[PDB]
Amino acid sequence: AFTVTVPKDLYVVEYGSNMTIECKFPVEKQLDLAALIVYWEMEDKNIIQFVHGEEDLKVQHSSYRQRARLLKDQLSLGNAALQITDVKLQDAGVYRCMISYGGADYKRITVKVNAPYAAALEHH
Amino acid sequence: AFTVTVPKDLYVVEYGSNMTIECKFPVEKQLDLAALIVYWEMEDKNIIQFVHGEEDLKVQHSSYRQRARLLKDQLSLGNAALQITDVKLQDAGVYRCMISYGGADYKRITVKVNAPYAAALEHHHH
Ligand SMILES: Cc1c(COc2cc(F)c(CNCC(=O)CC(=O)O)cc2F)cccc1-c1ccc2c(c1)OCCO2
Repeated sequence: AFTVTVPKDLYVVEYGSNMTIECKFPVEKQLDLAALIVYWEMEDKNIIQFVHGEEDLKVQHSSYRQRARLLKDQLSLGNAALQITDVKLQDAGVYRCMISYGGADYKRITVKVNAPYAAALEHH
Repeated sequence: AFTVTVPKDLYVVEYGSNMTIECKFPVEKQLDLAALIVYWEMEDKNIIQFVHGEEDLKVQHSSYRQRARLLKDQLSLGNAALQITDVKLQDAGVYRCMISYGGADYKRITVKVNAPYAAALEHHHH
């Protein structure tokens, strides 16, 4: 039974830091990239994807442009980690790691962002 | 490119009625049942999980037990139709239809429930 697992379902990160949220899927024999789909979203915003071939930036939500990447060569180890650079207050929320590979599953991850007064005030 | 489509992304239904909400996906003449996964959820509650040509409980959420079914006769037309019988106020919200069939895609559908005072009052107090 194909299952996606997340080692942590809660991250608490500092405004302005970099964040890597881990997401794991089973890979027994050699990874068959042509059969794999990885999709990340947060509250219906397309963050990143890898669809058999590769990544399609055309559908990426503007709030994640040039800040989000998938570590591509960790996919052969069953690792679908999302890296977000320069965390913003709008990055707080519930993320979903959706994977298709000889089955389909997803997991949720909650992200909390701590931020100083100056940053919070501008977002106010 | 594999695409799921919703003819309607908004349903307005009466409390106590039956509702069928639909996602369409492309089927080229013949459905390969072994390849298809259909998953319906509302607010992280599992409603339907169709895998290997059969519906799969007991991952189904208790709120939807015996009230939710996938109309399997529609699948060969590429229609993933969720029927919910005896609609309740707690059925209002955002539904998602997640489909793997070669490719994978998902769509959202918003459901609003109208209800008379007596039904809302019970929902209000519990
Ligand atoms: C729904 C799903 C995805 C969705 O992947 C994507 C979702 C997107 F919106 C997009 C972006 N829009 C699609 C696109 O670029 C062109 C187009 O319009 O077709 C890309 C995805 F890969 C990727 C991987 C697995 C599953 C999935 C499918 C069925 C499931 C399930 C997960 O888990 C629970 C069981 O059922």
